Amino acid sequence: MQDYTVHIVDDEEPVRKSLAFMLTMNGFAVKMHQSAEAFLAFAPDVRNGVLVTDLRMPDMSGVELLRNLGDLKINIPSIVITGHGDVPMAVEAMKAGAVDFIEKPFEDTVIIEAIERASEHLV
Repeated sequence: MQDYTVHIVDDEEPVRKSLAFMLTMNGFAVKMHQSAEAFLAFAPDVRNGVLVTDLRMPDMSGVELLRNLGDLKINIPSIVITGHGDVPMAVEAMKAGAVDFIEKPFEDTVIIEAIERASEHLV
């Protein structure tokens, strides 16, 4: 079995805990990052990790984080959680290289399947 870690970067405190705790209960290794900046600083140290973003403040959406990761010359399979009915965010996430986007609200089974799909991109 592959020992990978799901790295959750969520701006809204409560939502971050909700997703992380839910993944934790399903047996995933999970690490919560307090901010996009914190994750970027940690990114070069990531081995066998999948990234899940739920960034709402347009100051650094998941798309900008993906772009910044690209500049660091680091690739991490990423799922970008997008706003309910937000078409541009989803389109931009896929254009930026996300393995998939997930529009909110989502079922736990759906985000879990996306994360497993993204983990398949790890060597």
